[PDB]
Amino acid sequence: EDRLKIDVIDWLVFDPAQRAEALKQGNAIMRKFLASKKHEAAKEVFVKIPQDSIAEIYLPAEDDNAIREHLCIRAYLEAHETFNEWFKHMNSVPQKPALIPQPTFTEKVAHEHKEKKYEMDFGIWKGHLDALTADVKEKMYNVLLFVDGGWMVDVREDAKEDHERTHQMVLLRKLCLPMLCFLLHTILHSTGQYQECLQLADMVSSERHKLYLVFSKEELRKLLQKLRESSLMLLDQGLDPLGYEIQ
Amino acid sequence: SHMLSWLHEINSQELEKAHATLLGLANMETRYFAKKKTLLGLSKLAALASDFSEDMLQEKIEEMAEQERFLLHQETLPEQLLAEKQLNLSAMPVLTAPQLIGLYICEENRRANEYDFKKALDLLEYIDININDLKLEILCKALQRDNWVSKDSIFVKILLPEVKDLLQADEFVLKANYEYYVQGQI
Repeated sequence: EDRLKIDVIDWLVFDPAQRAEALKQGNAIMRKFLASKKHEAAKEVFVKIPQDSIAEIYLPAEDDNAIREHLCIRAYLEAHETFNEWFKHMNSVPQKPALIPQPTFTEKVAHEHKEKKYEMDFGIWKGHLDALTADVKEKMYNVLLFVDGGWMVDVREDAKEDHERTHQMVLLRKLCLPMLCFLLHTILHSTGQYQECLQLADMVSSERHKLYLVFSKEELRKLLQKLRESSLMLLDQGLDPLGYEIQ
Repeated sequence: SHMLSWLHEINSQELEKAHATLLGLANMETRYFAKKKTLLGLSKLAALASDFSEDMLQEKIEEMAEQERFLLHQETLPEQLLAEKQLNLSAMPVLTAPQLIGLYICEENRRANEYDFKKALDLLEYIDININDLKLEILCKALQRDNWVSKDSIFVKILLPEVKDLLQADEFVLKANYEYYVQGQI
């Protein structure tokens, strides 16, 4: 039935005078798709929305709300694009050269060479990784610390009751924020940024964004257990559990 | 409070205990502000993740909200004076209400507006010497910037016998304000 939803958007977008309605109905379609993590689908709908719809549209609460929601969906989709790229790259990490204990002189020379080649292949890999890592962190944080009131939260209180929309959005927050926060931890921890992992406890517990309201108790426990893993790695470096030097 | 105790407690699913030790570590911390926040945050999560009753929990999140209020002040230090003072973003100690009030009103802190001072008058309950000595010293530099607007607004922001008059001077407009204050406080 997907097509029925994703296609009815072509219809609404056809008529410029109907861009606000197109934005709103597209947001609705994408809210459903995002709830089932259908990002290609959502992206398929997202693109159909003329990249210039927002400018044109320019404010009833519903439209002000639709624009913000739309940017929230954009931030989310981007966080997943960058993450897929980071993920795909992380799984192309160069393989350490295999040792031939009791190498013959010829094998020692070959190994010296491969060893140095590996250090090159790996330092290049890590070089790209660093670019990708910095970018996906920026995207995650954009969603997680979404400007002016929170991701999928209306700034504008004067819209009419739409119980469906309003609870869909609370659902999205519950499905997407803890998820991002866990992905983010995987990224930080995988790339040895353990101190910043632990600062995830700041971000989540902060009254500013009140992220913890969106976590179930079980997910908070899981989060704590993950941070503990980062602490252990910091102990192995001769630091304290939060990454500070042991004075 | 041993620095490794919370790790073993989280691992043993003893979350109420981990909260207590994280709060403990956080209260001992003075060497790093970034660290105190992290420990506080960790402690808040352990509380939230644990099996406190809704009463007990409500208290903890409250006595925690107090602590977060204090830290919020050092947190919000303007970026203009953190550079002028050559200070370290997060690589800096846990300031006290004293060194904050002073640093929040320093002449290095150019853009000091209403809130910089309103907040400065909030960091009075977090002391534990002379109280009204600085109480004035601030209301003083709250005028030197007025370039005879703000002292007006800070009073606008209070709702009054805490302010000084005769001793402050120790004047044309001062009285003018000290007249509007009368009709305001009464």
